[PDB]
Amino acid sequence: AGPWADIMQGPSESFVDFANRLIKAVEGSDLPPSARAPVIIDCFRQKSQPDIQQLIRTAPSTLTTPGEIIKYVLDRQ
Amino acid sequence: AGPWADIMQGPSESFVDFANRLIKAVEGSDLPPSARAPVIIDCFRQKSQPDIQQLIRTAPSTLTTPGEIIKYVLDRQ
Repeated sequence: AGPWADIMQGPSESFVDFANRLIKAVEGSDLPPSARAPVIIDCFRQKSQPDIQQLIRTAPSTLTTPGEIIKYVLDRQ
Repeated sequence: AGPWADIMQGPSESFVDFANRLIKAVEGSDLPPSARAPVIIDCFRQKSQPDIQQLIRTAPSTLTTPGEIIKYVLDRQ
């Protein structure tokens, strides 16, 4: 699988293409299953494009899963 | 704390300076405590300079902790 910790959203990539890429790489990694979701969330925050990073930090505290953040972002495009 | 998933060894940084930087950022993150060590190991493998990446993958299967990998690398300089 790809090096998950190297995955960033590039300037010709959408957020969802980066999320899909990232998640596939995390799932193929040696991380424990319980580590996957928190890693994915941190990488969403840190490795998306700046405008998306800024949108993610507006999300309510009740949205905690990767899927909730994906929907939050996509539904605001 | 710093964005752990953005931390890479730069060309004027030693491995240990990167490990220390990385580990401080991981410890200050919201990751669950059990996720820290596997994240650190993956980032050692993925985010160090190529020569160090190549040295790390020679390590025996018995070396599993961050500290064991740090000693492995430093003791071979």
